[PDB]
Amino acid sequence: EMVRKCDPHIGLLHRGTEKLIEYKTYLQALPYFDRLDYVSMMCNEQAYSLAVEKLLNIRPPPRAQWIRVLFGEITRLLNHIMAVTTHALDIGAMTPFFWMFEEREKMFEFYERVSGARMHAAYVRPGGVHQDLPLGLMDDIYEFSKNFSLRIDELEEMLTNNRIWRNRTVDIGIVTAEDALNYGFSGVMLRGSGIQWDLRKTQPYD
Amino acid sequence: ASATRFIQWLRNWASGRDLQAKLQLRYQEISKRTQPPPKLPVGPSHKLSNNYYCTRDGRREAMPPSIVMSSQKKAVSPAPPIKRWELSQDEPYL
Amino acid sequence: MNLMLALLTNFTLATLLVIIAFWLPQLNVYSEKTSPYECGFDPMGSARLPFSMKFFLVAITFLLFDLEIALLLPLPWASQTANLNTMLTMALFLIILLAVSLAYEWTQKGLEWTE
Amino acid sequence: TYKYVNLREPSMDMKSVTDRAAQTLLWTELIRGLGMTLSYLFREPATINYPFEKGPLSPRFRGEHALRRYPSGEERCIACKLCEAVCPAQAITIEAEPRADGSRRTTRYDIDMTKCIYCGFCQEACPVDAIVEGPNFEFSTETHEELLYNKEKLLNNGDKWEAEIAANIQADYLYR
Amino acid sequence: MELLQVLKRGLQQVSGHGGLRGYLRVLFRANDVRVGTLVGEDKYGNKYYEDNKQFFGRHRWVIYTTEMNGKNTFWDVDGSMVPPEWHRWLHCMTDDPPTVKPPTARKFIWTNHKFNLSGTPQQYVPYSTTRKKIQEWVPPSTPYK
Amino acid sequence: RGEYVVAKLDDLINWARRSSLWPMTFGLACCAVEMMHMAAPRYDMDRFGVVFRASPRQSDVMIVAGTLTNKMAPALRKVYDQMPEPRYVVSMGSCANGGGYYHYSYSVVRGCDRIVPVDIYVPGCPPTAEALLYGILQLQKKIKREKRLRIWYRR
Amino acid sequence: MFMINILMLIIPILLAVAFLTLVERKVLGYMQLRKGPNVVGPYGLLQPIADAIKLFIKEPLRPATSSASMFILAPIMALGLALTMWIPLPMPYPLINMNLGVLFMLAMSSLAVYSILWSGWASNSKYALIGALRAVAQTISYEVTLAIILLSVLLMSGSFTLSTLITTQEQMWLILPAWPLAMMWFISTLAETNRAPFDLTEGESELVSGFNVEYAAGPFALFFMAEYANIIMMNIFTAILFLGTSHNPHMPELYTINFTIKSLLLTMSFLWIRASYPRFRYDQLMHLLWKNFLPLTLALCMWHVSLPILTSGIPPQT
Amino acid sequence: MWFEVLPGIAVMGVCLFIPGMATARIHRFSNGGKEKRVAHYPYQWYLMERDRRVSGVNRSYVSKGLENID
Ligand SMILES: CCCCCCCCCCCCCCCCCC(=O)OC[C@H](COP(=O)([O-])OCC[N+](C)(C)C)OC(=O)CCCCCCCCCCCCCCCCC
Ligand SMILES: CCCCCCCCCCCCCCCCCC(=O)OC[C@H](COP(=O)(O)OCCN)OC(=O)CCCCCCCCCCCCCCCCC
Ligand SMILES: CCCCCCCCCCCCO[C@@H]1O[C@H](CO)[C@@H](O[C@H]2O[C@H](CO)[C@@H](O)[C@H](O)[C@H]2O)[C@H](O)[C@H]1O
Ligand SMILES: CCCCCCCCCCCCO[C@@H]1O[C@H](CO)[C@@H](O[C@H]2O[C@H](CO)[C@@H](O)[C@H](O)[C@H]2O)[C@H](O)[C@H]1O
Ligand code: SF4
Ligand code: SF4
Ligand code: SF4
Repeated sequence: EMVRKCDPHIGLLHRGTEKLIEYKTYLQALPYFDRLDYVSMMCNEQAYSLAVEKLLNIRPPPRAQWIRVLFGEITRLLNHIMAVTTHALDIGAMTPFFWMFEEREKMFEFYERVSGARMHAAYVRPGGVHQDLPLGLMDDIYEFSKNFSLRIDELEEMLTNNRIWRNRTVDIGIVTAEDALNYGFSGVMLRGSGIQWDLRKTQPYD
Repeated sequence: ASATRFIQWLRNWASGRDLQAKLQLRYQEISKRTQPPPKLPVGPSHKLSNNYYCTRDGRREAMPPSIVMSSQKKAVSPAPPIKRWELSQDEPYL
Repeated sequence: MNLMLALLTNFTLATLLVIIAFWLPQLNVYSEKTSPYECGFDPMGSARLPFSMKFFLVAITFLLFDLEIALLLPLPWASQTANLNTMLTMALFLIILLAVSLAYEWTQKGLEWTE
Repeated sequence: TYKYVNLREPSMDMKSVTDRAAQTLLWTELIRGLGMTLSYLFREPATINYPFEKGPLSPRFRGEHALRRYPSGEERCIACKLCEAVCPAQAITIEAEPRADGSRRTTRYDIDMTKCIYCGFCQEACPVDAIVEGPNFEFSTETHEELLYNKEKLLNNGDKWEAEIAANIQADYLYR
Repeated sequence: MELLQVLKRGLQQVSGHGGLRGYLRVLFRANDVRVGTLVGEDKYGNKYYEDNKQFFGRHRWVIYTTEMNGKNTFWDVDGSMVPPEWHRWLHCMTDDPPTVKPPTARKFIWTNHKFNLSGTPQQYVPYSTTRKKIQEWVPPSTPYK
Repeated sequence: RGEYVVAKLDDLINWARRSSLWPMTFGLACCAVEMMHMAAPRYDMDRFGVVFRASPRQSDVMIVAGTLTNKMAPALRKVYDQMPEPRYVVSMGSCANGGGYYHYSYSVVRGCDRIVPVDIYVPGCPPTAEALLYGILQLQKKIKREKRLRIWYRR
Repeated sequence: MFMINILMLIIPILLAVAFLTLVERKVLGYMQLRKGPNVVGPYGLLQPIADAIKLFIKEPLRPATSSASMFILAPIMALGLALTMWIPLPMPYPLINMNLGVLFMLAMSSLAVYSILWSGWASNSKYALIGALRAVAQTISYEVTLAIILLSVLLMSGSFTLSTLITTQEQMWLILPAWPLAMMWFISTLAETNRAPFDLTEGESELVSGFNVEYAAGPFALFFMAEYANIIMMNIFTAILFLGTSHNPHMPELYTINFTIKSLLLTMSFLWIRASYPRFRYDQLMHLLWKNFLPLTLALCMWHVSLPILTSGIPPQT
Repeated sequence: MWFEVLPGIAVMGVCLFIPGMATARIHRFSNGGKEKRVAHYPYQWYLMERDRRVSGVNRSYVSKGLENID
């Protein structure tokens, strides 16, 4: 069971998204970005929107910029719940997935209430957002956010100091700060190795 | 919300938390599903005068790239070196 | 008799369940259905190729340790002896030598798998 | 600002060392984890009783398509083809001609529901609120051909769902 | 004692459904024996209930009629049997049931709701809605050549 | 009466098969995320008797949850062939239904029904978790209608 | 009248196994903030019946590359040996009263491993082979420690007879004077039953289905019935060993009720543990037993030889 | 609610209670109302075999008391 070589064969989900975009207007191409990292839908929309707004030389209004950050961080919660719980599910710990996907389901409601879609909102667009927040939505996001840290605590009670969890993750897949940079890593894959880098801090947007 | 007192005590004790203050099931603190109509504001370009489009046209201010060198003194870096980050005063160590 | 009857009944019950399982359902056999499974793509090489054992030394040590318990399992009976001074000394002696052999294999890195 | 997630030094006083020995031998932190799942056993489950209960939705929900009418019963669609032009999936196919009374109306209006990405661009583009995505999401079919909607199907959807669709548009049209 | 009060509520559910026969019918039809306030009934016999002490998502529900549009739905129920007027309320798109806020009437709106007809003789079959585009020359019916 | 007996035996096997549907742990793209939300507590597909199992040998249903590309097509057909019968295919989402947003791509199969037979087509991009559950309950009612023994009796 | 007694043992075993599958799915479900089976029969009570009928009318497959005879033999061995484990169990009277009942159970547990090894090998597929060789490692990990843990306990009982353990524990549960061994015994039974966090020979998230990946329909069901029967049987064994129920010869059914409650709760603990922890790595399981339990088990074995002799409390041979 | 898991536990409990109750009652039925004689050692088997001869009906569990000594 020693791994002597990993040879990842990909393209089993290659759908020529980049060639297809050449046949779309800039609006028509926006929904293709929901379906890239299809766990971080609105973050992908934002990256594409900022690129088009830059070539257009226009600026989105301040309220749209605040909505984009608000839903970017809600999306980051969506992604990290999927990242952590499915990671734990693969390692054998199946129960955090269920507790936390109920939270994910409540955040899908926020997506659906601003856009009409639980996942592929197509909500963030070059110029701002498609529609304004429906009345009463910020109250409900506050109720969700009020209780969420306790949910993270339960997740940490299950994993963080669990010796079985630590045996499966401690000193596993060590990557050095130098290799991570040269291999093109980013995000947590850099910061886990001590590199102090975050585009929200160093190259902020919105 | 409908748990008996002893059951609330049992699960409070087992988890080490007061679970009744932050239930994960939503009850009546959520917004009503019917709301009054909105009246949304307009943008800065909603004016009847002093509003010529040619003075607020971002696309027509975009310019072709400046050619710095083409094939037709102190050293510099692309920008100043990045300032070192400071430790959090909220909670420096987890 | 009771014992042989009990074993025969259990293994006959299991056999009947297999007979029903094979003869009751409707079958449709073709080549692709019965091909070996490997997550959708055909296997590369036979499953009969050698499979390296990285815990081979622990496996041999298991044989020696598994015979020690044959020597120890009589201890409840040996404790009924009148000569308890000898019996207690030899019982402790045997277990200590088992512990010494374990400590030797541990300190010599015999319990680490080959990488 | 940054913080360290895992850069702490355990203390070496005899009490702390024994506290850790008891943790290692008595499995105290594993027992603690059992407590959490026990607390969940006695929590009410989050499951709803589908199909007798339904997950909550909002007026903006994008579901099955429908072609709408004016109060008189005339079709709203005047074959402008804006929905067809904007459709990211090229799911819409339209033909049109002067109607027998001269009206500008479609003779073909198809939506390939297996091409459609349920994005709602068509209803944003429509200048007369003719094509909408209604609130229905329970219309799975046994055959592929049943999902190739033509104008008759889409008009029947509008007549079937207009009571809900009109109320949903009433709730949200001031955000549009 | 609370454990006694719990048992009292469980027995109130048998009477709240009109007895053991009514209690068993709902247990085997809907796998739920809760008792709610009857919000209303629609022309097909579906009954709509609410209990605002239940958590969001379980505070509204329908007990489907046993017969709709000539079909026996005692055991076969599906979400497509809810008509549009109650569909909005059941899915919490609105707070008002059609009893209180009835939908705007139109002469072209279906008077009779229909559920999912896939798999049946009433299923939709696609076809081209346009007339033939090229007209072919028809030869004469007389001999002359 | 023979007819009465085979009619009741059809009900038993039909009931057993629809009450115990085990989908293969098989997901392809975004639609698999909504499939994950059907297993999550709000819908709890397990409560209908619907349990994921990794091995095709122990699966009754293939939920094609996402785009099928040309490179993936032979693998999907392989694991379908390796399911013992009776077996069912649920096509989930526009991509699986007919290509969807990628219908015109050089690398995408325009509908998984070019590769495998499909029992139920769940529309959407993605279908909500509830819409997929409606599709599974629709599959159950299809299985309930099966008349294998009744037809065998009249052969 | 003995044949009737045999049937009144194995028919209930299989029924209890079927409804343990329902109980596990409900217990896991509620621990996971959901319900689990509650549609097929009231409170899901017909769900095990549906699954059983489903599997036995499903098409069974013989893989093209498999060794036919061994492929069939292994599931038959699995269930046959699983039922054989129950015959010496005193509840309170064994079906078969054996002088060396404990040794019989050890031997039959070792033989049941070969139903994993041969099924995996006979499948002639890579995931099946990997699963089977994980069973070799698992057996090497726990077997030596498991036998010596029993020996230390039996030095207080005085015999290898299962019914003597009832007599031994008439005043007090053996869990008191031997809770360190109970701790290590309980973990060893999880490894012995291939149960989480030691569910390695199947290891779904790693090996798809491991040793039984090529098995379908009724042959697969035999493996499922075997494992779940062993889970119940090993917790009955744990109850007899450490939580001895008092036996009144004139009211033998009071013993059965008390003993059945204890065995159920111990079985519920297995499900609870499955809901709580991640999976071990199978080399980390081997290091757990050899580097932690075995040094402690050897030391405690020395202690439990000496303690009766030094306290003048050696048990009777008979 | 969690108490809806109880019905399946009770069914499991009743099934697991049956083998113990059945074995105990079949032993009494087959041994003249008493516990089945346990013979772990040759002496116990010897006495049981002697009881078979003494019974006069070839059953080791048919007891003979003072009424059999004149
Ligand atoms: C713990 C153990 C649990 C065991 C559970 C046991 C299941 C209990 C429920 C049994 C229901 C009755 C069986 C019906 C299922 C048959 C599978 C099927 O769907 O076939 C469809 C087939 C359909 O065949 P067909 O002719 O319509 O078409 C198939 C052919 N092509 C592909 C061309 C179309 O039905 C049959 O062929 C025969 C049906 C007969 C039903 C009576 C079964 C008699 C059983 C004797 C079988 C002989 C072998 C002996 C087995 C042991 C006997 C018990
Ligand atoms: C008068 C003189 C008396 C002399 C005698 C005195 C003897 C008593 C004092 C001795 C110490 C008593 C405790 C001994 C119990 C065994 C302890 C043990 O083995 O734990 C260590 C083991 C390894 O832990 P780890 O941190 O990974 O590694 C250590 C560093 N190498 O840790 C583990 O085992 C981890 C196990 C992981 C799997 C756990 C899954 C289940 C957990 C919940 C079980 C709860 C226990 C319930 C027991 C029920 C009993 C019926
Ligand atoms: C690697 C090699 C390791 C070898 C380790 C050998 C360790 C042996 C330690 C000594 C074990 C026996 O220790 C010895 O036991 C006997 C009886 O059991 C005790 O003897 C005591 O009880 C016996 C009867 O039970 C009496 O006859 C005797 O009068 C009394 O003193 C001794 O007082 C004690 O010293
Ligand atoms: C009488 C029976 C009871 C007495 C105990 C008998 C068993 C004794 C076991 C071996 C004791 C000494 O031998 C052993 O040497 C190795 C050195 O590689 C040490 O092992 C070292 O590396 C291994 C693997 O990382 C770990 O156990 C540990 O992190 C470290 O100590 C052990 O800590 C030490 O225990
Ligand atoms: S919802 Fe989007 S993809 Fe579907 S028809 Fe309308 S514009 Fe086209
Ligand atoms: S945009 Fe509206 S009016 Fe124009 S063709 Fe489409 S449906 Fe008709
Ligand atoms: S149908 Fe839509 S949601 Fe599903 S995989 Fe395709 S693009 Fe993603």
